[PDB]
Amino acid sequence: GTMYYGFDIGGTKIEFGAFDADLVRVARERVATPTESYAAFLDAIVTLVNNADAEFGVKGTVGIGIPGIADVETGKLLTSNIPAAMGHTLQRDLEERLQRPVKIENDANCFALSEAWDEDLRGEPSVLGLILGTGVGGGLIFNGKVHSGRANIAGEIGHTRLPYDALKLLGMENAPIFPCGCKNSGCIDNYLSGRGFEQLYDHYFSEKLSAPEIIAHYEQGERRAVQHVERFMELLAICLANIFTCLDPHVVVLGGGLSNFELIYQELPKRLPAHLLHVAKLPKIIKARHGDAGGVRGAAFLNL
Amino acid sequence: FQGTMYYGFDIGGTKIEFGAFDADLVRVARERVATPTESYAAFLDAIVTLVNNADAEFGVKGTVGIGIPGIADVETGKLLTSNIPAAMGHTLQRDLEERLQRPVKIENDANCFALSEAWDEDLRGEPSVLGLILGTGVGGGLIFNGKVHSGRANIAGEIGHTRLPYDALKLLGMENAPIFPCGCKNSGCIDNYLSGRGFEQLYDHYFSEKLSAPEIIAHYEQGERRAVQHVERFMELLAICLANIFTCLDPHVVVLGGGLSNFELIYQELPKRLPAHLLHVAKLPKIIKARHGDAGGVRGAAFLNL
Ligand SMILES: Nc1ncnc2c1ncn2[C@@H]1O[C@H](COP(=O)(O)OP(=O)(O)O)[C@@H](O)[C@H]1O
Ligand SMILES: Nc1ncnc2c1ncn2[C@@H]1O[C@H](COP(=O)(O)OP(=O)(O)O)[C@@H](O)[C@H]1O
Ligand SMILES: CC(=O)N[C@@H]1[C@@H](O)[C@H](O)[C@@H](CO)O[C@@H]1O
Ligand SMILES: CC(=O)N[C@@H]1[C@@H](O)[C@H](O)[C@@H](CO)O[C@@H]1O
Ligand SMILES: [K+]
Ligand SMILES: [K+]
Ligand SMILES: [Zn+2]
Ligand SMILES: [Zn+2]
Ligand SMILES: [Zn+2]
Repeated sequence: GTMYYGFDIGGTKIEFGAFDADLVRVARERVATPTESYAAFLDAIVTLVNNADAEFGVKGTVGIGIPGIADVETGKLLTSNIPAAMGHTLQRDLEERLQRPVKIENDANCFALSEAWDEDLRGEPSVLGLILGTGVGGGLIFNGKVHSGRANIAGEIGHTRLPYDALKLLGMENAPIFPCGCKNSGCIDNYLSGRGFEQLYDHYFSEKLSAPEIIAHYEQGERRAVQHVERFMELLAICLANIFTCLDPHVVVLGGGLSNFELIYQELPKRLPAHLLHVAKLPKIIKARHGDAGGVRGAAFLNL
Repeated sequence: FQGTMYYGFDIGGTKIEFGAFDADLVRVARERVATPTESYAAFLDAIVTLVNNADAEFGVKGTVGIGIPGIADVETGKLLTSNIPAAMGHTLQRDLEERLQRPVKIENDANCFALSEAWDEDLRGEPSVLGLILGTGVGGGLIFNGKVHSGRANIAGEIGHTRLPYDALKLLGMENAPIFPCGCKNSGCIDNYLSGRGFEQLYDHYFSEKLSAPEIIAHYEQGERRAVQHVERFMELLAICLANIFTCLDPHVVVLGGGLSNFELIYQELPKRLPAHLLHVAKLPKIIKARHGDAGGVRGAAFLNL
């Protein structure tokens, strides 16, 4: 008999949801992520909670999915695509402002948790939730339970470096080596995300187009976009084949902005086998069943 | 009467190790034979003989669990085992079930190792354990909340067949880096770099002499120039590659097994070198040498049948 709030915080947008005691979604809000000012970042979150509390006449529970890691010892955030939040004790800061406990979990973990709880995936021995947004994130579920890892880093596939076969595709010593918000270089976060898709286009063609614009040019059969999409589909297959040789997930669920690129679901099953072991069988690869809400739902229900 | 007996096999490229464990799980037999490398019939014979002999010795029909490098196809049961040429492409489980007239369980070697190591009372309650074999190849066994994740197609933990990451290539000279062919038929898999065999191949690549890992390590201990250069390069390469793996898996405990796990310097150097390549907020896992020595494979295989 509560109200449960969830936040799904990404590099560019914050999604907010409120769910009643029967878990029905009764609020839905979206705001831009403040990426520069930490004060503005906190304000955005606090406003949404306060507004919802005023609307429903309650003090809602607060679960937040963050695009990054709260240090397991200090609580300070590493959010590679949110400069504003870097180094701050988000949980503590919010508990102060909102005068109640706050649970923080990684965004991809929340997404994976929600998607794995779907009746269709109940009973699957493993599920990998993959977010391809401003960054690349993974949530690892084994027998229905999240593996969050020794230091809340499990599933941080975005901060693994391009594998040799991917570098080969991109031209080896001539490959674009993109800087990462984690301060490393060549992290796949900057290649397979919708942002990375854009950066790869710009690197090869010297024009700053959005992912939806490139995809639209692709749909028209425009030469540069067709070349870009071929390169990207192969890069995606190579990188995910490496990850699947380590993790071998039963089901892979894709979320984030770039998960709306329908071609991915056609091309991945065709391109993965060449890069997997000979006896590998493909995982079930599906688009998010909860649309754009799995992160919010996962976050909200941390307080269940 | 003897009671229930559990047999385990650790099948390697050169030798087959057998163990029989009684109902109290005490090891009461230990046998080692050459791995038949050509004839599959000879391979099966070696295994069947050990089971039959042990059965005759103890007056029982023991359960049979087998650890082997490579993968039994999840659909066909055919083995993908590049390092066991005799068994490649064969339905080992079915063939043995016919010969031995009882069920046979087949598991990956690194999975067996991880299962045995994680069952230790001190690890049994850890939220995750990664068993890593550094031997002729590089293999991983992934345990989450005390249960092995064997994966969609029995491939979970095949970290040896992931390709060198960019930061590792950079260390090795990028377009001038040695790109070793792999038994899986890919190129640049870490199986051929971080294993004891890989350690040797890297030495040979840079120095053109085919020394064994123990020879190189002994030269290193004497401060010989080439070995010192090799070991520095290798320690950094190992840290880079494992940092990539740990950023994906973030294991609570990592247990090292296989021949190269005997190189003690690894346990000193990894904690020093990993942080630079991990995320800023990463905390190191507990990194330990195998608590069961060279026996975790046999024990893990035997106890598949517990
Ligand atoms: N329908 C779409 N098709 C393809 N790419 C999209 C689509 N919507 C958003 N994107 C891209 O996804 C990225 C943004 O990721 P998203 O998950 O929306 O949020 P966040 O920035 O919070 O991670 C951008 O590259 C954006 O252009
Ligand atoms: N004590 C040791 N110190 C260092 N390396 C070792 C040691 N013993 C074996 N090795 C190396 O480990 C590799 C052998 O792998 P091992 O685990 O013995 O068998 P398998 O071939 O079944 O994996 C070889 O490179 C060997 O030289
Ligand atoms: C260290 C870091 O910032 N990682 C985040 C990751 O947690 C998140 O899941 C992903 C997608 O939003 O983007 C980033 O890679
Ligand atoms: C595909 C293949 O042969 N992989 C094996 C792996 O199963 C084993 O665990 C590892 C260590 O023995 O060596 C190889 O990497
Ligand atoms: K994660
Ligand atoms: K394995
Ligand atoms: Zn990074
Ligand atoms: Zn390989
Ligand atoms: Zn010598």
